[PDB]
Amino acid sequence: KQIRKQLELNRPDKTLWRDKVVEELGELRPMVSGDSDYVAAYEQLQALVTGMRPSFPLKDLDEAARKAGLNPKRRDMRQVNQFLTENATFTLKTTLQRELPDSPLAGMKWIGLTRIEEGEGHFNTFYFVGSDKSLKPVVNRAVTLRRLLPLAGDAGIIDELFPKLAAMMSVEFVRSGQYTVVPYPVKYLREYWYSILRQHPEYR
Amino acid sequence: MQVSDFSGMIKKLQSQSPEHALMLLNAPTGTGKSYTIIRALCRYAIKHENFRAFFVTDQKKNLKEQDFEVAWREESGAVHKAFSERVAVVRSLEDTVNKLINDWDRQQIPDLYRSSPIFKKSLENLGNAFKSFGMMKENEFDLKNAWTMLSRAEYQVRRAMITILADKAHVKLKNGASAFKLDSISKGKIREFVSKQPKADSKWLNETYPTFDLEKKQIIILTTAKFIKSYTPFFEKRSKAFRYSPILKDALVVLDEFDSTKKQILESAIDEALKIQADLNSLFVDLSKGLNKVNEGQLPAKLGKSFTFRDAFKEILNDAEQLTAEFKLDFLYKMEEQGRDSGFVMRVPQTNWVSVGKPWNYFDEELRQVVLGRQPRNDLNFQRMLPRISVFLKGATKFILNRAREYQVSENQKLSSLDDAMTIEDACFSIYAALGLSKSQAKILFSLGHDFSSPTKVKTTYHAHSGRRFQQRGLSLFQFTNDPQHDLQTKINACFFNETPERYLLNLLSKANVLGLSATATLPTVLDNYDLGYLREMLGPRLLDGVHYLSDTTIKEFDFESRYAKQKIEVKVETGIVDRFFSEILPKNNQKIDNKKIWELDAELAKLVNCIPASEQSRIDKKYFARRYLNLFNSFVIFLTDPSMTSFLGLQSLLPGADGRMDENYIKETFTTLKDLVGGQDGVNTELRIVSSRNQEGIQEQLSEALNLVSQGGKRVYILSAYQTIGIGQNLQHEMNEFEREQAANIAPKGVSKSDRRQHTIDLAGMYLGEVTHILSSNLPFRMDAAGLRSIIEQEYLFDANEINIKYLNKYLKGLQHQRLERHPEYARSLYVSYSRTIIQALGRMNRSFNKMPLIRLVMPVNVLQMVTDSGIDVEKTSQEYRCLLTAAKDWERDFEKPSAEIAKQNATFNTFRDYRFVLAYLQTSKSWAQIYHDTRWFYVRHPTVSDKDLKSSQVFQQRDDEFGLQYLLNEHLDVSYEVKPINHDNGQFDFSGTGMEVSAEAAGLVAMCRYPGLKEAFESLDIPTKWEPNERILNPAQFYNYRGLLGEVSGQFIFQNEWSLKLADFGKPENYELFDFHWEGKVVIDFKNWRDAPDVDTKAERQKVEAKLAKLQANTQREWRVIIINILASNQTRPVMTKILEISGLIDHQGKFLLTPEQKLNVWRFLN
Amino acid sequence: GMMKENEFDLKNAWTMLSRAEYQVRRAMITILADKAHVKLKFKLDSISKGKIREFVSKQPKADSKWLNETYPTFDLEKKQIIILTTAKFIKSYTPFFEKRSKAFRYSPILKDALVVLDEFDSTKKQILESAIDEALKIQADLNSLFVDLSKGLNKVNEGQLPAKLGKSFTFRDAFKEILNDAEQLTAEFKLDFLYKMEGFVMRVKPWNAYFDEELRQVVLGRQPRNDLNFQRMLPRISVFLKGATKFILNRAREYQVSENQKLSSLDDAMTIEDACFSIYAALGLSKSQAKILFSLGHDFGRRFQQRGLSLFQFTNDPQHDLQTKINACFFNETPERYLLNLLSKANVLGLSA
Amino acid sequence: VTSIRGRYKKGDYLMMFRQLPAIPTIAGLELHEILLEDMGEFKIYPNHLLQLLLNQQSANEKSLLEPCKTPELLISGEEWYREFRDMRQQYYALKLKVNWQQDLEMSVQTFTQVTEFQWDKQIYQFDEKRGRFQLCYQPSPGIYFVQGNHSANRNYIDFLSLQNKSSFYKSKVGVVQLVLDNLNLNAEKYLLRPVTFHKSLVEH
DNA sequence: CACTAATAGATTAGAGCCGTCACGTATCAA
DNA sequence: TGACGGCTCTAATCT
DNA sequence: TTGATACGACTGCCGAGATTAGATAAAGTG
Repeated sequence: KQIRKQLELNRPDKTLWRDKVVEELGELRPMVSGDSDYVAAYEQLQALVTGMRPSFPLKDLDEAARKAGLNPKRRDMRQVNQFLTENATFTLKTTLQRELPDSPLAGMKWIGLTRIEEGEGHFNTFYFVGSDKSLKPVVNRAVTLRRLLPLAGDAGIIDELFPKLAAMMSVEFVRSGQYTVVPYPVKYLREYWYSILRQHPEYR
Repeated sequence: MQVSDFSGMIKKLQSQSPEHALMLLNAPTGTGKSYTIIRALCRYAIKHENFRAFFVTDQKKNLKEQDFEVAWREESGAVHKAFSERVAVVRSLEDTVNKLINDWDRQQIPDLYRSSPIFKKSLENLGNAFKSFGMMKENEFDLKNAWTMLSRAEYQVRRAMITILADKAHVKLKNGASAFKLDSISKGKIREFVSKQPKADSKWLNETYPTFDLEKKQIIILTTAKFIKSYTPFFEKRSKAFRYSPILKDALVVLDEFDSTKKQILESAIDEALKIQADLNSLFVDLSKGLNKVNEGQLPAKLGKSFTFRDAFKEILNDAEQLTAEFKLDFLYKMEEQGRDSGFVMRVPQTNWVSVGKPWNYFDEELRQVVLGRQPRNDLNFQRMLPRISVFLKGATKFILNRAREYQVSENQKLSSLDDAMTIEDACFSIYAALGLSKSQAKILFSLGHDFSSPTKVKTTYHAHSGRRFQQRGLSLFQFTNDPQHDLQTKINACFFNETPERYLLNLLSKANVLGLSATATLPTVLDNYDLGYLREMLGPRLLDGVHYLSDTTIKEFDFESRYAKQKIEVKVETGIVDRFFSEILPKNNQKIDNKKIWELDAELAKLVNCIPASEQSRIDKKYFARRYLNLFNSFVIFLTDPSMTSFLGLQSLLPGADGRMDENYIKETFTTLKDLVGGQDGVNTELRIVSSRNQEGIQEQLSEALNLVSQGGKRVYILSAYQTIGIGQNLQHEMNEFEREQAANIAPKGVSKSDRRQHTIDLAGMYLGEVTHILSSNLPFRMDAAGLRSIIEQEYLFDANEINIKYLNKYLKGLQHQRLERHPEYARSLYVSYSRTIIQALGRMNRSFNKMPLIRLVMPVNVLQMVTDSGIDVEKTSQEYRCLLTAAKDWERDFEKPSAEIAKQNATFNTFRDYRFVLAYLQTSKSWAQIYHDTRWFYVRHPTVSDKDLKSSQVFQQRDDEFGLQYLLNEHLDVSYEVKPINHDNGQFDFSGTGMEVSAEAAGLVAMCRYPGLKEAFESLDIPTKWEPNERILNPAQFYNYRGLLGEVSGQFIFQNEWSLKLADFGKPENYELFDFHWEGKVVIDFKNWRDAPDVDTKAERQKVEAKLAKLQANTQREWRVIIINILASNQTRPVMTKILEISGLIDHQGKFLLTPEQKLNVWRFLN
Repeated sequence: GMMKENEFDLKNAWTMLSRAEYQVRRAMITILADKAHVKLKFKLDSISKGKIREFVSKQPKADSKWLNETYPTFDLEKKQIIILTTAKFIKSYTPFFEKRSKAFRYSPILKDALVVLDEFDSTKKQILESAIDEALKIQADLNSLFVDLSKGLNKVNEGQLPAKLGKSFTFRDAFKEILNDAEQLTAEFKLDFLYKMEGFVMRVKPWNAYFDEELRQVVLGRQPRNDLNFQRMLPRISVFLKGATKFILNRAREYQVSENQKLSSLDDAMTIEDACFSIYAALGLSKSQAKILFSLGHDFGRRFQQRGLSLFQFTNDPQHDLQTKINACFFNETPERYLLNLLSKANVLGLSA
Repeated sequence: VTSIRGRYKKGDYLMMFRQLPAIPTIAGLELHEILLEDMGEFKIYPNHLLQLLLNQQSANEKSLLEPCKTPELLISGEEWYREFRDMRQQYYALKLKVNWQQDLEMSVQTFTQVTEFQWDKQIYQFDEKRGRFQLCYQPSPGIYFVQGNHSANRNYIDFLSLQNKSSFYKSKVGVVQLVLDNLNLNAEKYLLRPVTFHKSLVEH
């Protein structure tokens, strides 16, 4: 839902009214209150809007900003984009791929553990593994949830062993350039079992 | 609007017979200019009895044969000739057959022919053929064959009637068929016999066949497509071409709807260019062998004597002889590999574009063949050879055309039978066949020079110069195909395209006066209207104007602004701004609308835009169709919410159909729902009628029925259609009803007749103008067909009119390479002028009655407001509502002047660079080209800044007859210095806005050159200025390169021949005269190189170039030569470096003093001696 | 059917029907190609054609039956008995993959075949009627055709040509004798210079021809000055063309066997109409001239059966007034010689009665 | 229509009727109108009802409850479409189903083109207006489809894309969001609380 | 010239796929 | 036999 | 003066209508 809401704000062919946008930015001006470059970029964008025709698609504003030097990769323009995303009805760039305290892309980026109710009192435990790098515009595959079921011991087994499993899961040799969903000794076990299968067709 | 003005205009045009001037007249459609010109033309033709006129229009219904006959009856003197005898309509073959059969059915045929059994049988056969041709048309097509069958049957019928005519006229026809070559005198007997016959049968014969006696015809009414095509004489079996017919001499062709003829002419030219193809290799070899055949005294007396009489013939012979050796064209080309896509190579005047992949490339002696393959190995340069062969073919064809005209005039003055003689298509074909070429070769080589020439030798006070290159060289594209029929060689199928519509009009203007009528005749667009700039440049005084021959009262009446203002007929425009929803297309003031109905409307809209027929990966964006639907429904809502909106005319560019793009049923259901939802009490009696070609009834029938529903029905209607459906004219006026008579405004001036139809009707109370369709052909993929050629010709037209730079052209060509369409040009005045022309033609049909609604409303999308313009078209000579629309479009504007000037500058630089590359390729072959290059460079140096008059008056400009390198920039502020930023320095592209490279005397080092003692006196001696006097024209960077080169050349010559006190003899041997600069004692070579900025990148490339030139020179002279390159000015420390190539960093510094006298003198003296 | 009801020229309707049938034919290929282990959609007329034919020979059980019964020409080389009417036997056939119809009389299929001629007595009128239409349909100018051939023949001697074809020509000495004959008689009859005019002429009130230097051409109006017996000019050119065409036919046969032998394939290449037409197109000759030359050439005793009829007809046209086209109609293939050629390709039977 | 099927079979299909038709008697079928309070007798858990409401949905933005007879919701537009050398139209949809443990499954279903009706196999027809596949019980005008993908290349639907809103709407997350928002809007009355994915807290 | 005839689903279980192993750019620490 | 790992078609299982 | 860490990676346009003449060009029988 939040991804839809933000991409609606960043929609390219979204028509805008010059007078309405100018008035909205003027009213939002007091809320900026940042560093020198941030406020300077905000005022430059505010003064840029008046240049174009009374109505324009958001692509025209984006191209005008890019030509005027408001490259989204810059540190000042990024804060303006974030401010517009949080408070304005439009934004030149969306803060989706950015790492934010509460991102809508949560769970697809890091290793964490969850506690799903799954009914009454079972307290089923799961964990996920996400890509360490910043997410690319497209993500082909989802990230499955493994299950942590204590066969022996109390419920603290998970709470005391999960950091070790996560430490084993942050390795590069098992999976090329990514985390490994399972601990790395599973790779050793899989290779060792394949070595046996090479000599024992009874188990192939 | 009076007949006397048009008669005086015709008299003025006829008074300019020796020059054949062209007349253009732009007047509003609501004046009946066609009727007035018909009356005036008929009066003049009746009065003079020696004057010819071709009334040429586009569509059949605009011929107005009945108007011509009624005008002839009204003003046909007091002793008169039959109208059918003088003024006749030249119909097409189909229409002629249709009329003949229809006359046979109602028995209009005279008893002389109907009683003939043989003619009855022939006519029965013709009817049987037409009943099939009809079906063929309606069915399997490939109608070319069908047409040949219909032509053969019609010729059989004509043979039957001429046979019976000769039988009744006591004329004996001499007789695997009889030679129906009736003697000129027999034609005379037939003509006088039908003259002596009763009026009815002679009238019928003249009406059904105008070609019976075409010489005695005075006014000929025929369509544009037929006029540019051929016609069949009544007796002769084959068909003569109107363009070459002697009947066009000293005629007056009238082009009704003058601007609309260009599309038809261009499409016909494209079709004929694609129809004719030939193998380049064979054609060239056979032509060269024929050119050798004439220069051995083997041809008859007439051709051989005239051909050898000029030096140009020997020059062409040498060109062909050296070209064959250069590209080894005596052998055959065999692309051995089976290409997954053979593709085609198009040669635009800008670049040599290849369809796919790596460009084609070597002689292979051990197999004794040329490969023509896609491998890195290439010796004989193909991409060079195709243009090189094309240019030689064009020159040879021009020469042959000149000799053919000479031979034609010779044989024509020789013969005594004037009535039927050689008409110059015959002469060219005869000469080509005498050379030894086939019919296809003759056609392809005759469609190259066609007829454009300098008219033998006729000196005139005007000079026809034009910098446009597409209209001088054209585009030629080649195809490679190999077939099991010819496994040994690979055919290079070449099709050319030279006859642009402007070129065709100019060729026509060489033999007949042209008068043009149109509402937008003088609109400056190169897409729909002729290239007015090109025509003006090539004509001069011959391009007259029409407004000088109209009464002032007509001009005053054209205004209509004062009347509208006085009677308080206010025009209000409403813009439509929608994104995806229905909520903003509905009135916000009301609230009775329940959100459920709006939600349902949005859901059906989403389904309909989902119904869009799959495209070839164009990726349906359900958004554009949603915008168009919402704009149409906003127009619907505005129409429904206004009781005074009696009549309305929606005008999209899509006729509603069954698909989801425009759905008739969906539109009707949405209209009904919106009526029930928002009408309430204002649109309780509205109705929507869609007029289109989909309905069986005619467009006029449906329009009349809807307007009747308005007038006598009592209900307001909404008419929806496309721009192309409702043609110019087709007035939409309806008889006034009681409510509409209760409130209106009678714009009629005081004193008009109360009993007048125009005062008893009303015009439309509002129009909706949808988005305009394809202006620049949008087509994918760029195949070798009519659509692709039309698109590339449109782009070339835009480039010549200085509206797109080479950057956009290259980007668009690359887009065609990957089958992905690009963005339309942002700053192209022709595009917006065409857009405004379409909208003006749409709006011109709302001011054709004296009574008007007190509030005319106009609704259109925002992009329509943005794309409209005012440049080129006079505001006073347009509809008042268009004036209001323009006034309301002041916010949405795109400036032309600055970007257009920048693009013109870049195009001038690119064209100069291309000209110099071309002359460099042809530098050592011809002597005239070398002289032109030398004179042009010396004029470059002698005149860094020149005035317009001083540039035109120059001898090089006068003699070149076109802008060859002499296309200076436009110095607006008379600046002596300007700065440009180079981009792709090897392609002549320069962004004039950006800085980074100086073009000035200081930049060329001319001041440092001045600081050397003695260089001033030499420069003033050679008339070379020491500083740039301010002037209105300045050099371009491509010109500045050769300016620098020649300046360095002369300065280095002087400095080296003064400091060393030895004479450097310039290379006086032609081929090496333009290859290297100077030599001395026959063993050393001196080549100075002045280049200041000098990107140091890949100096070893320059070494390879100079060593290759040195090797070529040594191979020429069989001697040891040593090259000493010298830079005249250097900002770096001097440092000679040896190798036989010698090197000198610099000679003079910015203070004009020698750099390293001792070491340099020692080294040069030691090595040279 | 509607067109047939119209009683019209069946050429246009036949072309439309042929296009419609070619569409479904091509549909069959595009269905079979991806099915078999191939793609590339000539469909690899040397490789993937064999793959298609092999695929349709092993997996199908009943679909192969329908394909063979409906389209026998799909794989004709493996067909044993070819029952067909004489009209189709002499009016070519349309191969499955290719669009252009190959002629029966030249197809490698007919190589070493046994052709039973049922009602053989009736295979005379059909052959004669087809031959006379073929002769009347294909016309060319004798003067231009001869000089064009000599230039192409002179091209061989003087290097040029792709060599692959050049060798065979330099060998087999008679190549130089035909050329020196051509060069010898070209000067004698001045066919280098364009003829000029100012009724048919059958061969088994007359015309003459001088050579007015002033005009630099030759006249042929009747005022006998230097009549070289133009009536003997015609047969010399005719017999030279006959001999040259036989020589070219032999070279085309050699180039055919060479090309087919290096490109081992499934009996489908160079139907020896393509070979001679390629030879003529390399020699710089037009399509119509190549057709006339091949028609004259395919000839490898009474007077008719020895040299046949050769009718010539002068003409004039305003399109070309400085020259006169000596249009030549040639007939040398009598039905007996057609039977003899079919006897060289294959052997006949005599079931006639 | 949804499918009640469990290991303890008391039903095989559920029919949601606005107006109940005349219940007939056919040998081999047991049809009997039930009440939602007795819905436990046939092992109809509160999950096939959400399946019915899902089956009524559509892919298009701003849609309503349209009646449908297909047991499963299969969503496919024009983007997920390709042709072969035989011009065999081959769409691939996104099957949406809520399992017995209230988990949404978004598996990809591929459909191939068949010319003639097959009375023994299931026949599917693409409802272009609603942008979703539908079951075909009787011969109908149009082009028929059948499950399966026998061509070499597979068909993958992107999980989520952040290029722009249009690209986002043509991914698994985007299509799921579109369907969920539609269902939460048109069937407002039928759910006491909206359909939202279960929120959980990351621990480690 | 010719056809009639008259036809398991639904839900898991697994082999085997593709496709992702991030890259060129502004930017704060050390 | 780059290999991990989601997951897609498809044969299997189950009435 | 360079070795980190957080985020950029941009797709175009969007039909109807009206006018011509243009060698050709196979192989059939219910």
